[PDB]
Amino acid sequence: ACDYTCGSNCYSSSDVSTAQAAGYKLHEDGETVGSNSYPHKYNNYEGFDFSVSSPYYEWPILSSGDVYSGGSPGADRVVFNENNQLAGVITHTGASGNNFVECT
Ligand SMILES: Nc1nc2c(ncn2[C@@H]2O[C@H](CO)[C@@H](OP(=O)(O)O)[C@H]2O)c(=O)[nH]1
Ligand SMILES: [Ca+2]
Repeated sequence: ACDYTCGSNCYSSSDVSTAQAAGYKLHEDGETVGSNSYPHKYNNYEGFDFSVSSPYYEWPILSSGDVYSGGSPGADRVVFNENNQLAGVITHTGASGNNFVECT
């Protein structure tokens, strides 16, 4: 069973922890990767009711299982905060335009 399901993409808790660790490391070092500069601030315009405090940062999680290093980030993202706490897993899949919906 999937711990998080983003459209057709299936992720386990370890998939998320691994992606999150990479994104947080970059955040701590003040570095970014890719043309859209990840990780970067996630404003939560969608208004998700996250259990942890802001600020939030978004970082791509790939269905291939690899850690994001550049190029297309796909539709999925892990959202973490300043204390490296997982806020949630979100996706562009099933959402209009560049909006997000939560992975179930
Ligand atoms: N939909 C949405 N986009 C956000 C939010 N906060 C920041 N963004 C940025 O606006 C764009 C929406 O897809 C993305 O930038 P990026 O394309 O540079 O990665 C995304 O990172 C938010 O809360 N909602
Ligand atoms: Ca996996």
